[PDB]
Amino acid sequence: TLEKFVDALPIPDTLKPVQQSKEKTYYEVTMEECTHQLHRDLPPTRLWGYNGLFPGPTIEVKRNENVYVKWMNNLPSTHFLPIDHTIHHSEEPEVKTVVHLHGGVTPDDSDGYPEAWFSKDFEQTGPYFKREVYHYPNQQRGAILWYHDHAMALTRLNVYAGLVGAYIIHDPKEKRLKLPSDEYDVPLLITDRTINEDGSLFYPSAPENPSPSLPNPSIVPAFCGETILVNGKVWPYLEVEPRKYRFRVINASNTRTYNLSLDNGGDFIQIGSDGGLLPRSVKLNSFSLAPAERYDIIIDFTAYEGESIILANSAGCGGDVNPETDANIMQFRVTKPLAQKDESRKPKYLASYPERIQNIRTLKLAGTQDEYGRPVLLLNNKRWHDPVTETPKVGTTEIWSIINPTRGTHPIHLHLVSFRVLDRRPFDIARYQESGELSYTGPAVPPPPSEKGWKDTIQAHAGEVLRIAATFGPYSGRYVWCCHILEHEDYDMMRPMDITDP
Ligand SMILES: [Cu+2]
Ligand SMILES: [Cu+2]
Repeated sequence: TLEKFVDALPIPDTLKPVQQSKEKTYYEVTMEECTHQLHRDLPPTRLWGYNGLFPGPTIEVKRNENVYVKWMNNLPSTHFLPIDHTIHHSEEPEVKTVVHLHGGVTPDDSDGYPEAWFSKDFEQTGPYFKREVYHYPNQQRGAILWYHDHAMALTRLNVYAGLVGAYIIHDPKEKRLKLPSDEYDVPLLITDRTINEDGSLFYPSAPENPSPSLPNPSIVPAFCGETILVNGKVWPYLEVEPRKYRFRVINASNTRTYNLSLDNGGDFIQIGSDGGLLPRSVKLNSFSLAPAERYDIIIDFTAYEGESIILANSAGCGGDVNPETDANIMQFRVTKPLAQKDESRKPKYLASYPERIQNIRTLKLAGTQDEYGRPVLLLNNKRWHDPVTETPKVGTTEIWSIINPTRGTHPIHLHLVSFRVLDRRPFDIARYQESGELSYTGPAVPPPPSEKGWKDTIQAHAGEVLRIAATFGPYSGRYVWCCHILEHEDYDMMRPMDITDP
């Protein structure tokens, strides 16, 4: 149905501070119901948005800028998407919110803990709530971060509703690299959605072929949207100048993984991963992008003046990709006149490369089944509410060995830290399931170049052990690690992570 490439790509405006001095920058962001048209041929869609915008405003900060954001809830008391009351037990408000700055090196009470939620005007607050005004010291590498809702049992719904936005940390020490900047540095927040004829968002209230005993609504274990949006617009086009652009590619989708290419066979240059600039730039013809991953890339349109180039997708969601729909992301049109000379660069040398092993943690990804027969996905056999087990000591380095005996990939995220990827190694799934015994079926494989820098969300593929290494700090406190497939996260593939200080 919806005609591709008829609406221009929105570029969210950069948020202006309410107050700013040399010592402190203070922002206010209020979650509001709002209405926006997502495609030329759709009626406007009721959404929830940060400052009533979808996506939310892009926040731009400097490394070490002392930033505060008062994230406020001015949402209705009843949700518009289907709440499953059976997935969590503790009366509480139906609509609960909390903002997680994904990738932030953030004090624990500003990290957006799932039980630090709040209702409208903070009238009711969860048992881990401490503060209204979140503090982001930004003492971390320049990078693409993003912010999104993280409320207990509601994350998949609140994010789907529209509560996502970009947050960019600029390190002045990188300015000398002359990477494309300003108008030539564009975030691309990719979100798949299913939209009804009347313009309303569709989110399933049950899996296919439910029983009458099955809760209604019921959580589903995965969501694949019919349409692809970039920056809140269905299959948009972007007019570009014939020169180099930097794009901050963010997968803000609930479940869907992308595998991106350019339909002319042209290359990307990757310059950065979740945790900042790679040590060296990486020429790529394609890349996978699972939920919450970011690729910081340069696309050089210099030789392509007048051309239309599709950012294409080869990964299916619930089936093979459809050439007419989800195989398309957006269309670049190289038809904008040059505003000035391209004085940007695509340097090879970007940053220095990524220490004692304190602990090695072996962690399994697996599910159980509930009383209604639905899968409940768990991190190392535990529910969210079980006593904490992942308890690294502050200032120490650990290796985490993530065993995935399930049928699909899980994008695992650690809060607070970024980590290095050591290797992946295939193992005998049936043996592991039958006995707990890990028997490798092949040699360990080091990460691709794209994963030789710093990561915070990482694909743990089926039938493999993935090893990562992280140094836990600089802060101690109560954080989280989770699978970022939101349908998994909410039931119940998330755990507390305590970074302890003796
Ligand atoms: Cu996240
Ligand atoms: Cu998962």
